[PDB]
Amino acid sequence: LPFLKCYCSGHCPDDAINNTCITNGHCFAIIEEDDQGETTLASGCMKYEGSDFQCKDSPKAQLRRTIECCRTNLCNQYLQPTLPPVVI
Amino acid sequence: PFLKCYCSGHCPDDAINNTCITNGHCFAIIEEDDQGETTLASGCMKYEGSDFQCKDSPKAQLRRTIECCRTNLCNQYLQPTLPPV
Amino acid sequence: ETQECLFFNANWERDRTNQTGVEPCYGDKDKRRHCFATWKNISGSIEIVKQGCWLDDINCYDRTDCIEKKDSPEVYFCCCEGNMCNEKFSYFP
Amino acid sequence: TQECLFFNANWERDRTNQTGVEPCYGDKDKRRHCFATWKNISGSIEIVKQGCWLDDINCYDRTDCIEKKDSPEVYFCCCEGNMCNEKFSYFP
Amino acid sequence: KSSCKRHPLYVDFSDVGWNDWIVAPPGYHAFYCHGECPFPLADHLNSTNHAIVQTLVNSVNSKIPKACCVPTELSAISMLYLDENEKVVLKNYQDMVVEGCGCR
Amino acid sequence: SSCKRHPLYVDFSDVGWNDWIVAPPGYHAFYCHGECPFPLADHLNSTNHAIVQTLVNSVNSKIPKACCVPTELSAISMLYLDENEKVVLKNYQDMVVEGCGCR
Ligand SMILES: CC(=O)N[C@@H]1[C@@H](O)[C@H](O)[C@@H](CO)O[C@@H]1O
Ligand SMILES: CC(=O)N[C@@H]1[C@@H](O)[C@H](O)[C@@H](CO)O[C@@H]1O
Ligand SMILES: CC(=O)N[C@@H]1[C@@H](O)[C@H](O)[C@@H](CO)O[C@@H]1O
Ligand SMILES: CC(=O)N[C@@H]1[C@@H](O)[C@H](O)[C@@H](CO)O[C@H]1O
Repeated sequence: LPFLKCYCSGHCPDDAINNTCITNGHCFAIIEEDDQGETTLASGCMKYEGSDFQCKDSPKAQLRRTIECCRTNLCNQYLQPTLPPVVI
Repeated sequence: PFLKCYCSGHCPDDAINNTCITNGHCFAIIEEDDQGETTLASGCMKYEGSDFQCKDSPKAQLRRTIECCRTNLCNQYLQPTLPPV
Repeated sequence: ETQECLFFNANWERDRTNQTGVEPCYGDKDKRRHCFATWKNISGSIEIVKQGCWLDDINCYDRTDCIEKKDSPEVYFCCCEGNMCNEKFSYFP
Repeated sequence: TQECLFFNANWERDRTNQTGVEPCYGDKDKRRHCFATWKNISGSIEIVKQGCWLDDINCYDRTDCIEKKDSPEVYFCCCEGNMCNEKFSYFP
Repeated sequence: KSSCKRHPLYVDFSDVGWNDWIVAPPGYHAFYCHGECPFPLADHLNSTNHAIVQTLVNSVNSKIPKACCVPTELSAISMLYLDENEKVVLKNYQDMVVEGCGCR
Repeated sequence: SSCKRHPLYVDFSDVGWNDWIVAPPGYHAFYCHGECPFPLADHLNSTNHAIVQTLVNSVNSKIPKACCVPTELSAISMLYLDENEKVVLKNYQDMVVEGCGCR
């Protein structure tokens, strides 16, 4: 749907202004733990097409990560995702 | 200074990535010079005196339209329209 | 700026096209437009091979005249910017 | 540079102290310096003033107080770091 | 971050050995696309649903490879060259220059 | 060009003050110069008066534009020789342009 503006960090297109991007889909924030246990945060824009899958994510992904999506102007900033429990 | 704005043409000489910070308003301005050559510019406006600047004078000799807003980056895709020719 | 070019096709009979005239140049999106000339030169005798429009090309940026600057080529070429700029062409090695 | 050696040859006229320690204050993160100023009469050193000196590009990243200008009527050096003006030298 | 993007490539016709064949241009900026396609696939990567699923499957099972960084928008150039009979041919070649890169 | 800070190193030899100032040999003073346009942006730290004057100039240019001047300055240490050839230490306030604005 919208003309949606999102913050981007780590996923910025090369023509981003003010670390923002525009989309017809969603803003996202993601916390992820790499294969060394270092945790990083990233954010950006996601196309509407395929967003059901990406916002859901797989609970069986090998690395710990949580993605959260929203559809309000720069709503990206208020997203504070938390890593899921370690699989024992 | 709690407000972040896009700036073009009105950047502080120390602007980081066309961004400025202020306690007042973001603005965009379209202005037509003498020959009809119109330009667009934007930036940050201090709260003090903003009543006057956001208002502008309709008796200005050059035609222009300034628009102000008070949310982060509300500035980036503001393109006001010149006063009725 | 470049909206039309001089057109020439020496192979017109085989190609079943036109031989000489004007060619309008169409661009992309906000890509530049250019004209070119290409010719042979047998000891001062100029034989035009092709003239027409040329797509956005960094080698043709801000060249208002059509000049071949390479040393004694076997097929001479120039491209330029500007309406009908391929109408006249020169050689300066 | 939190402190410097202080000297004022003019103390008796100025109604100040002659000699001691001077704490150096500076602005919003600007550098602080010490300085020495003296006269050399054929080899007999006569100190005129020592003290704190405000952020000055000519004193940046100097640990020693050396007068490098050729035989001046009044010698001067400035430096960076605590009490750096305690000892001063001359290399034209 | 070493993510899928456009990279510089100037195609110099001398370096390919096409100097005698191509009269113009002397070479051209082709560019190329390279880099990892991470999760999630961001808007400017213009991914298909399939690339999105494959990216998700790869994160569960590393034996399934990641999606690939390729050109998703390209532009044309003019070329002048000599044919078999030593005759000058003019062509506008489509899809010669990478304008945009994405995950497919 | 809009109101801003420009370079200016004051060399005491150049102005003929080498005989009088023992230190520093000179200093970056800077200066302010350039147009004060409508509107006056945040970093120009304008008064209400300069804003009103800018708008009046817009309506009739017989009224001059506001002017580009230092709005923040800093101090320097100087050592100099007085009328009796005695050395004097002074911190001079307001010597160096730190910021420019419209007034
Ligand atoms: C392709 C071709 O034969 N060219 C013709 C040209 O001769 C003429 O000027 C016009 C209509 O006849 O436009 C066509 O494109
Ligand atoms: C290519 C062209 O347009 N003409 C050139 C001309 O400049 C030159 O005087 C002559 C001798 O080099 O050769 C060609 O005839
Ligand atoms: C200024 C100072 O510290 N001492 C110097 C000393 O190095 C030099 O050899 C001599 C020359 O006359 O006397 C000077 O005063
Ligand atoms: C004139 C003057 O400032 N004298 C001061 C004095 O006030 C201070 O109590 C003492 C300790 O430092 O000696 C001097 O430094």
